[PDB]
Amino acid sequence: LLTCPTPGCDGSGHITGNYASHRSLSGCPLADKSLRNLMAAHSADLKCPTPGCDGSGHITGNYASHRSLSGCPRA
DNA sequence: ACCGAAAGTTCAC
DNA sequence: GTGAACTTTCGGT
Ligand SMILES: [Zn+2]
Ligand SMILES: [Zn+2]
Repeated sequence: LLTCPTPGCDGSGHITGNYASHRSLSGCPLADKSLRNLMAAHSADLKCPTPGCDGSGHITGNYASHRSLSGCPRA
């Protein structure tokens, strides 16, 4: 939806469940094949590339979604 | 060879 | 100025 163009999907999770970041032809967990639980060791960046930033909150604080040149309220 | 995930980037409000 | 959204490339299976 906000992340990927898929209305049913929300952008969180993945087809394989080995990640979280997805907004294109990556892995929309619609049907899936059942794989989540506690499956650790998954390299995904859900948030912005900024190490100091965590992705929460914006520079103006009027929004929350930021993962590029939008609004990191920190380093 | 095919499928999935991620980077960097770009358009609209 | 800020937020929000797309295409393409690389890596893994
Ligand atoms: Zn999706
Ligand atoms: Zn950040």
